[PDB]
Amino acid sequence: SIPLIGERFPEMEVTTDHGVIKLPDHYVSQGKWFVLFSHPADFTPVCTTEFVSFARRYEDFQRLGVDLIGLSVDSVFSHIKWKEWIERHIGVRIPFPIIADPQGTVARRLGLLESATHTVRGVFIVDARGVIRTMLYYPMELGRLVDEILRIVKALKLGDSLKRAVPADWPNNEIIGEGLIVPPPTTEDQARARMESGQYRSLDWWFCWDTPASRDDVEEARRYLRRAAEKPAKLLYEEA
Amino acid sequence: SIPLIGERFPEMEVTTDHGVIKLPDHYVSQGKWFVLFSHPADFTPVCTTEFVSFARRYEDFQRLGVDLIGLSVDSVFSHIKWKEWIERHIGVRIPFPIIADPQGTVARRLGLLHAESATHTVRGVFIVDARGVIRTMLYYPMELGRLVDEILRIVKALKLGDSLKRAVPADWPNNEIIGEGLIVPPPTTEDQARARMESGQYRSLDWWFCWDTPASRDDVEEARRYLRRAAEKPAKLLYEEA
Amino acid sequence: SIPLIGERFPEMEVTTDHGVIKLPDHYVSQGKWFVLFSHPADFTPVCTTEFVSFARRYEDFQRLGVDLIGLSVDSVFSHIKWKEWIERHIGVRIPFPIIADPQGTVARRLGLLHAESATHTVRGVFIVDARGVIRTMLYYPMELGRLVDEILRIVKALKLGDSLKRAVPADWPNNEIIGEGLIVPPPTTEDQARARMESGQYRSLDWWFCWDTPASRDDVEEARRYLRRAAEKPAKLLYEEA
Amino acid sequence: SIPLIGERFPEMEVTTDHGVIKLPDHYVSQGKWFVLFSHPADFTPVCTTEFVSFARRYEDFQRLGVDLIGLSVDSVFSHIKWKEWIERHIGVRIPFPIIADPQGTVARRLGLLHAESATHTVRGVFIVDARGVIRTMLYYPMELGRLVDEILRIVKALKLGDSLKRAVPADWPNNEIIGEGLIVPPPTTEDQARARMESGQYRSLDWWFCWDTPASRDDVEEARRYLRRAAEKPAKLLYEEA
Amino acid sequence: SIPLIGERFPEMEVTTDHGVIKLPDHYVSQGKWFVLFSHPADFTPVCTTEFVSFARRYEDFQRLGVDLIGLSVDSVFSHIKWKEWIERHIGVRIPFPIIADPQGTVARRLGLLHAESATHTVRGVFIVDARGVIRTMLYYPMELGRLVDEILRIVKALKLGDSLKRAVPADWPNNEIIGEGLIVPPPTTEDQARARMESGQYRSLDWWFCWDTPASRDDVEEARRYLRRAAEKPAKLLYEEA
Amino acid sequence: SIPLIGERFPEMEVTTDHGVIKLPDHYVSQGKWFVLFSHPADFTPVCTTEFVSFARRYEDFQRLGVDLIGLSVDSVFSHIKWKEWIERHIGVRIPFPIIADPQGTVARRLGLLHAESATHTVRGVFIVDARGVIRTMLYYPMELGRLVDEILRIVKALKLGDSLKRAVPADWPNNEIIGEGLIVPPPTTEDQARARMESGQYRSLDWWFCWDTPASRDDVEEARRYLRRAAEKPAKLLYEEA
Amino acid sequence: SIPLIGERFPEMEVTTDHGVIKLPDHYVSQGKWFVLFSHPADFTPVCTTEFVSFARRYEDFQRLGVDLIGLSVDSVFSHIKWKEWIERHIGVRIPFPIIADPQGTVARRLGLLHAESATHTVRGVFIVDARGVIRTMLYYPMELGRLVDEILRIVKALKLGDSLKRAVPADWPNNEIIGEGLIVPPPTTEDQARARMESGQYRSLDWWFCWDTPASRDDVEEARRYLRRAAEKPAKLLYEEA
Amino acid sequence: SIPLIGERFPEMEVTTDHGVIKLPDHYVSQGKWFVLFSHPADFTPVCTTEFVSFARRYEDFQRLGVDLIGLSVDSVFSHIKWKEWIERHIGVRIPFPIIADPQGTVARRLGLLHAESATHTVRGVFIVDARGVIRTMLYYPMELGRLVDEILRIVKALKLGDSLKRAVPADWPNNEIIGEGLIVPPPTTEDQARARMESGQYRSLDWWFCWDTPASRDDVEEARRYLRRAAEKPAKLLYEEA
Repeated sequence: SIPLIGERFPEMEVTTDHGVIKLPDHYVSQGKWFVLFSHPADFTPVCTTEFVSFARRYEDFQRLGVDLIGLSVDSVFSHIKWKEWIERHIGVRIPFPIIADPQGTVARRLGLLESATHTVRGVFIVDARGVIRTMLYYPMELGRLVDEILRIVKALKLGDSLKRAVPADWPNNEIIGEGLIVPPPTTEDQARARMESGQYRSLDWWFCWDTPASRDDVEEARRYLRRAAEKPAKLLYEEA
Repeated sequence: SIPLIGERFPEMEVTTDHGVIKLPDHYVSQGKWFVLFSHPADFTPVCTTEFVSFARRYEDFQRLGVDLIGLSVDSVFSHIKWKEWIERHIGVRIPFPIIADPQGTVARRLGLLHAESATHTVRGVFIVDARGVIRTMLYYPMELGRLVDEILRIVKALKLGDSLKRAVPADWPNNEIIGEGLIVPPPTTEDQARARMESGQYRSLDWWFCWDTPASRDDVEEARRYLRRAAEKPAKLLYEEA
Repeated sequence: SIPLIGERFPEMEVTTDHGVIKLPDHYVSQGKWFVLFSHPADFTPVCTTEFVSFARRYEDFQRLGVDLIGLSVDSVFSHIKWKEWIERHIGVRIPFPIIADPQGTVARRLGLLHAESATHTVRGVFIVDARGVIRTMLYYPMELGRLVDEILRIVKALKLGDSLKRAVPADWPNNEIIGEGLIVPPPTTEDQARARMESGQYRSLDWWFCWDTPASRDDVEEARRYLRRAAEKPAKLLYEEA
Repeated sequence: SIPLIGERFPEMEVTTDHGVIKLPDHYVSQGKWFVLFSHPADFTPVCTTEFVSFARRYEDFQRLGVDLIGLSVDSVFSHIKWKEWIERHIGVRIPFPIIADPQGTVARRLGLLHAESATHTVRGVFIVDARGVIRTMLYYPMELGRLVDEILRIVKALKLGDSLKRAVPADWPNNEIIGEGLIVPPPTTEDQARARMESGQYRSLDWWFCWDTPASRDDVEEARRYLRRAAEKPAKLLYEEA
Repeated sequence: SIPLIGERFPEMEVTTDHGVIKLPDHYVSQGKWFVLFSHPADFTPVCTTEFVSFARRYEDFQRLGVDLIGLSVDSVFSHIKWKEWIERHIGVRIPFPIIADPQGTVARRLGLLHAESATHTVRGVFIVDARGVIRTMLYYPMELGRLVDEILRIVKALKLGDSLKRAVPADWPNNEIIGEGLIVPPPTTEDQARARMESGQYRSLDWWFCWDTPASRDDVEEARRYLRRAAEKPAKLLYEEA
Repeated sequence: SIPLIGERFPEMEVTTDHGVIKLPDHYVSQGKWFVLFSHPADFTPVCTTEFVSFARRYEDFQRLGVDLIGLSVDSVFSHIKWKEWIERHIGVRIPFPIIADPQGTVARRLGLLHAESATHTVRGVFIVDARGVIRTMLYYPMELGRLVDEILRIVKALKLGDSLKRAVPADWPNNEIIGEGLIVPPPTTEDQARARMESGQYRSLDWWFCWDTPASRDDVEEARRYLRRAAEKPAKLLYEEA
Repeated sequence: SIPLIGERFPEMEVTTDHGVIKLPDHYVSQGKWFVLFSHPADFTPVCTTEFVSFARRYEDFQRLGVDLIGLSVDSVFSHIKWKEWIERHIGVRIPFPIIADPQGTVARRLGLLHAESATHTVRGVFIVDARGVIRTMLYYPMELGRLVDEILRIVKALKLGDSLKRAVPADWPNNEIIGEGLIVPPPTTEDQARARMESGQYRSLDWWFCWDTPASRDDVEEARRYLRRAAEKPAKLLYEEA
Repeated sequence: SIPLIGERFPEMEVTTDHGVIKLPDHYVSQGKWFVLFSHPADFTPVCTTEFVSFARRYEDFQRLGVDLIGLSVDSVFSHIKWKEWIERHIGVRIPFPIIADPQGTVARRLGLLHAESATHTVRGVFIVDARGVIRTMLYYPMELGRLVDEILRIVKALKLGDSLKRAVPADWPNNEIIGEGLIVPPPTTEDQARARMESGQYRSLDWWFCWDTPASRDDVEEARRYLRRAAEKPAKLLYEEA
């Protein structure tokens, strides 16, 4: 039992290590998207690599109007100690808030409870209207690929604005490359018409598409994926 | 009301365009993992890109010991025509079964009827392991096609963590901190934390953050192959090939 | 559990391959009867034969002021492909709408999920008059196509019964007792009965069995034409012509 | 709330003017099919036309292995008096049992209490096979006599499909596409589809639409004889001969 | 579970062979009493004998201002055919209405679905005054015809009790203690009892047993006429002169 | 919520002025029928006239194999005083038991608290056979004494009907159609109805109306005598001597 | 479940052998207390001795401003015969009302159906003040007559208690510690206990045990006259002189 | 909600100032009766007067085989301090046990929480026989001390009635009608009543009012001494000599 895609993020006050805030209102009222990602506990290695991975892509997220907020079943005092430790031993400052959810009240509300005591790694991509657009549930033992969350919100924003659907593997789809899909006709009249305009490349009346995204939108999406695939030049346990 | 990560795949008989099968027994019996991915409807363009994308990675999945299985609310007859259409117009044959779920009985049972459908299933993905246990769930929206290379990464990483008895860091195999590193599961008692620090037998940043590099050079280069492909601009689009 | 004869057609929005319509309002509005027929699935042979048969008889229904609407548990996109297929391989355009009912929400509301079904909807037929009231319901098995001419006979006889104030005998217009004669609703009181008999204004076998012949020759021969067609061996099959 | 197609006929004892019998057992145990037809009341003109029409086709049903049973909400005494009257004034003996259902316990168990109805039984027909299974249900209104030859066509065609393992096109034996051809149940797997098309043992318009012509000239002709009878003006009206 | 003596007759619309009427309103509105008798079924011998007996005493009822109304679980068409048979074969016209209660809605409302038959109403009588109040109820078994003269006596005696403020002793007007005398209602207080005995105005056996003879010689002899008729061997039986 | 005709008399222990007894067991065990009659209260005039009228007929009841038992909502000490009053002032010994029902437990079980009641028992009568089965119920108003000769006619006819296998016409032994004839219970199937007529073994008016005269002269005369005793003014009133 | 010391006597209408009255209203209206005593049945020996004992003390109760009302589960007609019997055979007029509680409505309302009954009301006494509040309840067994002189002592002492604001010692006016003294209600706070003691206005044994003698000599001698009378053998027994 | 006369005393373990005991078992086992009296609270004046009054009649209770047991909603430590107080200040040792009922558990169980308290127990008395059956209950208000001699008289009179199979008249042994006579329980059948009267075995006023004088002269004078003591002005107050 969870919230559903297309539903509005459930209304709640939450305590973070930045203060008390109202969700989704806090982000909606700033016209901001948010990514809520949860963690089973403070001072755990997979969750720390993820915090560091998100911090790294903080600017990338912000440039798309996306705020980040964590969730862990540990108090605010542990959250601040954990963060301090990250900055001192890894050298990276973790700039976004983390919800303190001892009791797992928030976790329960979101159905994030293998768990019993510690909260699955759930991720909710919520748009500027408060609406849940995506949910990823990775297991406790597996860290997220954070560059895929960036690709999602980028593709999603471009779909919402260009009035287009986004092909598998976009912007590198095998069939239509960086093309974007015109939502299929839903009546025979609409189908005939669309087939008679010849205004789109097409494979059938229900598969038409064009290339409306800017060159920079495509290269930015491709840049997320490129970074996901690169062998890191020098690791951060060395920097330490 | 969805099934839960770490629960057994709900026991059920399903009708596919390859016949009637029992989930998850049918894959467990073979000691196979399976990826179940749903689709709102046959003859829809995003969902057709995804089939094509899945069929391309079909051998990659086979190599890992993973089977593929679809789910659509359409009938088995639509599934077959849709697949015939893809093979004829795209030039790609779809090798894996599609559950025919008219009425949405299977979709319901899996909580795949979300708040933008009421009628067509969300893009749900269930990665179920050889023991028939759900290990990952992905819910993409209707308008957004999956990145199938990430599905492969997950199965690959989860099979490694499982075999090597490790946890897998963000962005593996390209984690900013420990690169190809895999993580030793943290001590949960005070003695165990002390023993672990005195053993000097792992690299480490703290007693709770220890790791080695126990993954074969081929295990790793294969994980990066997935991601590199995902990053590559296709040379030749299949639309032109038609 | 079902709609009932004499009941108003339940109010509902439905999505068809021609768009979203309101039942029964859309037809009541226009002063039209409608015949709603349900089909287990797209790209099935019996149900394709029936589509063709209703398309052939499309003008007959227009003359009667009857619109036709189909229902199948399959997405709108399948409905459209299925119609392209019939037009392309049989050479008959299907001009009427088909409700897309993935989930079987409409099918369920109408009680069209029966015990040989579970997945796909019974072959159900609702004959609904211009007032939105159900007048006849037919439930044929999934393996047996309908006799479309009988649906025509029913509407025509019922409209004749409504307007002439008459009940229609078995097998009309070929009843073995009274041929094309129409029945006067029987008296429900003893004084009514006694008056009917003394009036001698009707042919009669008893006070409860009185009839006359008020249908025009045209009405009679139009109704017989439907059964005559149904009886005729076709003079050229569409299979060959294909 | 009704019995459903594919559902077993509800187990019940009924009283008729032939005696008390158990349904569907009484007929199952003889290897008989049966048609149960319900009537609003005794001594009503539409229902008398229907009884005479069934009685007239009595031997046709018997040759098909099909028994007839009526159901009216009136006592067994009224039934016999009613039958006696039909035999005296119309000259036709009604050879089959009629259920006496005062109280409407049976009507109610069967859902034959509709919304024009109140107290008198909808005009419902159940065609039940020799396994005791409901195969077809027809609901005509109070004011419209049934077409009894369509009932014979139905059981004839269902018996044919059952024994030949075939589906039956619309308007059989005069279907516009395939005439008197019967349909091969479509393939439900990709492998069956491909194999069906490789075999080349059937006429087909597609892998899901294959048929042949396995019905005997006699069976086809018998079916056409039912429809020709329904279509032709009778020579001699039983009222003239009163 | 039944309505009760002292209670108002249950409000209800009913259909009879003379029309639709509201009970007890149709009768109260005329300032008339009514006797409602019920009958298991039409075309039954005991029940026919009863109808004939009531028809014979019809004017005796009208002299008392009492209308008769029957009830049988059988349709209006059967009732009329049943009446028709009686007039034809026995020579007696049944002038009063009969409720057609197919389904037994009225029967259940009145508790007339007793144990000998869950299908045909017990043989019950409700005697109902001009205020719509139930004054008497009789339940005979289905095998035993009523004594209609005793119903006349009850109405007559009860109209007298009411109009004279008197109670009626056993066997009136032939009581073995006081003959045709009528009983003064007993005092309910010690002061009334004392006053009654000091007044010396009645014949008395005790303060609680007082009586006088206030009924006209006509009232008394009318009541005794009923008992005498019941006691008389009939002159000429109706079967003979059929 | 009354007991019902055809039902077993509800099991119960009761206290009478003759002792405690189990109903209907006390009478079933003796092979006896019984008449249970209820009374609103002790020391009341109508109920005193009934007790006397029943006492007069005690021997008529014993000869039929029938016991009498009263019921009143008053203690056993009232019953005995009341009886002693009747015997001292009227000169009639009341031989039968009266149930003492203070609290009205028995009265509620039998549903005898009717609308005029609340506190005093409706005046009801149950005629119960030697199987414990309720065969008749009369409900007379508080103000109207019963006619005891009619209760003796009912059991006499019920017994003859039970043993001869016959139904009893209205007003028996003086029915206007058939006099002292008894009715052969009607056929319930066409075959029975045909055989009955074929046989020609009975007087008849129709297949559903056959009768004969198998009751003895004595049975007939005993029953006519009850009716005669009801009809005649008694020579000598008891208040005279009393 | 019963009424309670300190609760209002339950609101109710009751039928007595003097007429219908409202309790406690009827006595409350007059500024009177009343004693209600119940009796299991009329024409019972203990309960007669009681009536007689209360009758003898009727003037004593009147002087106190107290009415008496009896209660018996027997009809009003029995009450009156019983009372007549007492006046006639014993020579004493029972001047006060008796409630006729047939069915025991009043008895259930008051909880007087105890275990040794189901049928007959316990021997219970309610003493109710002029405000309608129950002050005392006594429940004697059916086999033990009350001591009516103790009931007078209770109300006389309760009247002194209420008007003098005093509590009444055991066995008053003959208490072993303080004789005819009356008890000052004890202090409930420490300040109150010190105050009472330092003011030295009462005889005392402790701060919680103070008393005085505020009752007049006539009040005292009156209360003691009830008890003397209870103790003395009557100079004349009523049975001898009967 | 109290226990009821006739019902066995509710089984229970209680703590008293003499130890823990099971009720009624502890006294039943000894063949003793017990009187259980309740007190709202320790160190209250009316309740102290009563304790003393009981302590005074202690051997009178022993002579009858009756034990005494008090009950108060106060700890066992208060009970004992209260007893010491009475012994020290009044000179009277209280020999019987008092139940300590802090919380009111026993009191609730026995319905001893009435509507003038909710905190402190009503002043209730239960007289319980050697078989553990409740024979008498008395409820005085709190402001009114009991009359302990009336309690001795009840138990003495009850034990005599029991042993002699007699009922005891009002005011016994000083009944106005029959003096010290005891009542023969009344006959409950007509046979008993007639036999009783035929025997001339008793003095009688009627068949239901018979008596004799079976009590020994010592039983009679012992009972009357109880009452004489209650009527005697005390020759020396306990407070003076305190």
